[PDB]
Amino acid sequence: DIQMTQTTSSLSASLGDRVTITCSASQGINNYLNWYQQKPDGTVKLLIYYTSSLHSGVPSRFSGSGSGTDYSLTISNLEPEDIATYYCQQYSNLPYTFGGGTKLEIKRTVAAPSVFIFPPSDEQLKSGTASVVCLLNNFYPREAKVQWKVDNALQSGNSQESVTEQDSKDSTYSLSSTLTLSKADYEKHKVYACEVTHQGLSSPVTKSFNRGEC
Amino acid sequence: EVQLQQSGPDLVKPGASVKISCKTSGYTFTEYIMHWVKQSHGKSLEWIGGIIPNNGGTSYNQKFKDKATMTVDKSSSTGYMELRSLTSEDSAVYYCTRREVYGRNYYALDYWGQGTLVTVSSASTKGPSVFPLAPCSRSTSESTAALGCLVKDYFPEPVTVSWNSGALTSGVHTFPAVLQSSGLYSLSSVVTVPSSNFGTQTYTCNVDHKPSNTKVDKTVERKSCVE
Repeated sequence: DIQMTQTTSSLSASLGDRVTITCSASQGINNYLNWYQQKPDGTVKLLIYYTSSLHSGVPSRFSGSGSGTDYSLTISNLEPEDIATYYCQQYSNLPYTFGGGTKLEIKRTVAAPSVFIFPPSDEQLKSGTASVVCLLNNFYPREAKVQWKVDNALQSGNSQESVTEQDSKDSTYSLSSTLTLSKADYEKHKVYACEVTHQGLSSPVTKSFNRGEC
Repeated sequence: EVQLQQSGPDLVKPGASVKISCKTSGYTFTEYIMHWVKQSHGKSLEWIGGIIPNNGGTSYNQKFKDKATMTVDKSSSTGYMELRSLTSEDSAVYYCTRREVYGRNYYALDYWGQGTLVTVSSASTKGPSVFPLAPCSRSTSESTAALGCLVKDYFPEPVTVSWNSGALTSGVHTFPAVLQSSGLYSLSSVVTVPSSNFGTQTYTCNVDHKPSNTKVDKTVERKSCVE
């Protein structure tokens, strides 16, 4: 099989920057090289065919070049909607093989998260589990620490988080952290707190509720 | 107006077979070759093979020779792929694609289906429970208000969430699902609004879990305390 490599798996660039994604084949592929764009929702489109030809609807800021083993996809003035994973694909011989993909993020100004805490619903509690959710909304960059404290005691092993893809408009991330406890353990404690550390904040931010006053 | 409309998400057992379909429109089905592509969660694209709809001629990636069978139904403009002897390693998104030809021997996959999520598991379908995410209190000096829906304990992926039947899109974040240790998924969908615009609408999350034929509309009560 021809092995296709995208040496750079992840790329960050400012709006209006010129960005180049690289693709290399394990042998000469004689310009038989296509580029695809996969958006964060999983939708795939053709971008460039036969090294350098634009597909229908592709804006002229996209170009491709190369020869032999090495190819380049260039975006000449990056827009926020170019947030995607870019895959090269060879058809010099069967089977068709794709590179491992290059994810493109927008570098933008540091933005602090808005932090919210959501208590568990009585609707959930009555079936024997409590989910406590901490939202960090619209922040940059992606690195962020969430710590759960219950009556000031640091929790570990009992939370999971997930992060959105970079927003195609404001280039921010959002993150959800869920603390899961038995109803019995939940009802043993008063103060539920998530403490957030991020570069955009002056110091760590704590959002909390007391089960009593909620 | 080239469209490749793939069948919905499928839960199938290990050792079994699954047949996924690709219903084409906006072009002449028998005039274009169709290719299939696998993508495992967080992984790259893999080429499975191609079929000539006019005679049913096939070409396979040898990695899938014992896995995949491509067929067509010319009369419904539909391509099929059947995956046999299923394992957890076959859990993936499968794409059907059209292969365009340019000049003599230039080929590219010019139009892609939306993909079909196949989950290979021995576990049973379970529809989600949907709980409100509503804060105990709002600050006078927080410039956005938040609420959401917790979509808990469903299997398999995926669920879709909309707010106010698609009318509310701005400020919506639907997080990636997390696999809990129970083997069930959970996900949150949240909305934020400028604090001054908060009171102008109600907020209802519309949850769709196709594998269990579950549809839940949950109104999240706006009521909260001042600190």
